[PDB]
Amino acid sequence: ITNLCPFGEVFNATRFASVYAWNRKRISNCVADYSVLYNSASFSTFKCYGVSPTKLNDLCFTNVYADSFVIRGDEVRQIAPGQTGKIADYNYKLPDDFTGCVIAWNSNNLDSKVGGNYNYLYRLFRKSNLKPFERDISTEIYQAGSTPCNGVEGFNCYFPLQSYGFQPTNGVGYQPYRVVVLSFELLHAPATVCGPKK
Amino acid sequence: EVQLVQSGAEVKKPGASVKVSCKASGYTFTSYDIIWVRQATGQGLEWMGWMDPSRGTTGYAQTFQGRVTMTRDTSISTAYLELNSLTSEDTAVYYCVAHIVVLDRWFDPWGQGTLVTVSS
Amino acid sequence: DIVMTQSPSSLSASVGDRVTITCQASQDIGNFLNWCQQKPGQAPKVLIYGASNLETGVPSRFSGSGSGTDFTFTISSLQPEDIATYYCQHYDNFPPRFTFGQGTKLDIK
Ligand SMILES: *[C@@H]1O[C@H](CO[C@@H]2O[C@@H](C)[C@@H](O)[C@@H](O)[C@@H]2O)[C@@H](O[C@@H]2O[C@H](CO)[C@@H](O[C@@H]3O[C@H](CO[C@H]4O[C@H](CO)[C@@H](O)[C@H](O)[C@@H]4O)[C@@H](O)[C@H](O[C@H]4O[C@H](CO)[C@@H](O)[C@H](O)[C@@H]4O)[C@@H]3O)[C@H](O)[C@H]2NC(C)=O)[C@H](O)[C@H]1NC(C)=O
Repeated sequence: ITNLCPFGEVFNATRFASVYAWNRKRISNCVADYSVLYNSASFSTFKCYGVSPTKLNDLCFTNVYADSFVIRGDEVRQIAPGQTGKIADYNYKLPDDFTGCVIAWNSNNLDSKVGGNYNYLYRLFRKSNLKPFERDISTEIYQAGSTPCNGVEGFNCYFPLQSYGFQPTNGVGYQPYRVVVLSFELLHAPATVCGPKK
Repeated sequence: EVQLVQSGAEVKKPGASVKVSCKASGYTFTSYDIIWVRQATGQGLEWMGWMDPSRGTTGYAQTFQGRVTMTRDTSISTAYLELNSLTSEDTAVYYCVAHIVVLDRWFDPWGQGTLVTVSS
Repeated sequence: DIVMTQSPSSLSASVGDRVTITCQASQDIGNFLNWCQQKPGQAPKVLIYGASNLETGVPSRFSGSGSGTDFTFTISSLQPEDIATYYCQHYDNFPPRFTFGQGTKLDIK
């Protein structure tokens, strides 16, 4: 087997999905090369879990998954096992015993708009918490107690999705970031992805 | 490595329609946006529009909205720009240019252009 | 509507001298600016991206500075191949809107 995996496709994609609609891709049956990813200095964050970043090329993976989306800069560390918060509880949660790597690089030149982005959405005021690795795209009006609503907005009846205000002049804290957190099965099944070797 | 080979110069009568091609190679054609910019003789660059090669969604400047249609052909990996109702002031060099996304960076390989002459 | 103003319109300088071109933004655009060059006949070639970083393969002579509203494009030492027009280029992301300045030509005395 010898192929070049589409890490370029996921990393060099023009448009990433919103956090609430975090895009997921499945990669298998390929020879990956994490050395290029690891050695690049562009990445602001490269924290890994369960697998040291150095020896990725020495592991054979059953099947790999790539989850890509955007985040409002400063709270990038919020995406991690155990760590709690708004988006982690409502949008994207990782399992406590998660195995994989988390990537993040400033993408102000790729996401922010001069007037205002107003095109990346994150959910607020979800009824209950969010289990690890589960999508949530429902756009039903949230009733904050009291009388219920029927397709109406008003007091205690806020919309569930809120848009970001990414702009070039926002400060590193409020600048867009792109996270392409990966996930390795390590199921000990017939390997499909493995690093370069003879 | 990236090449934006483009069609040669063309001459058309006023009011006709011109279909300018743009050949791209060395990268995934149906993955990155493509835009067009015309430079008129004695004037600065002016941006034409944008066309996603995958979805087919398009967008144009309001100054000439409705006078153009940029199609595509993913099989041969060539972009097309159709300009109808040509006029004398439309004589300009058109530069098809891809909008490549290097990691947190925009890389812009331009084509050699195409000089279109509107006259009788 | 974002409107850029590149000055001076034209200038001349002997080879090896330091040349500076200013480019003022009507509205704040952070650092969404690039500097492009146009040799006679050839297609535009982006020289500086991000208003600070030099495009891969370009000689180190060129440099870019400034931010917010005003930007500066500087050639440390002029050379014969530098004869060309130079354009500002502001870009927006989702609608890939490009806006260019009036340009400026370099002519060695
Ligand atoms: C996102 O895209 C980045 C840009 O890639 C270009 O654009 C895309 C659309 C494609 O068309 C692609 O083909 C283009 O190259 C991409 O960054 C690129 O990554 C590749 C590797 O995946 C780099 O190639 C390697 O370069 C190093 C060093 O290159 C230096 O010299 C060149 C000379 O032109 C300069 O241009 C560079 O800036 C560097 O200064 C080489 O040492 C290396 O050789 C080894 O690999 C080859 C096979 O590729 C073997 O045959 C050799 O024997 C060696 O083992 C490669 O040639 C490329 O330089 C790099 N471009 C830039 C501008 O950084 C990025 O990787 C993509 N995203 C992800 C997540 O990868």
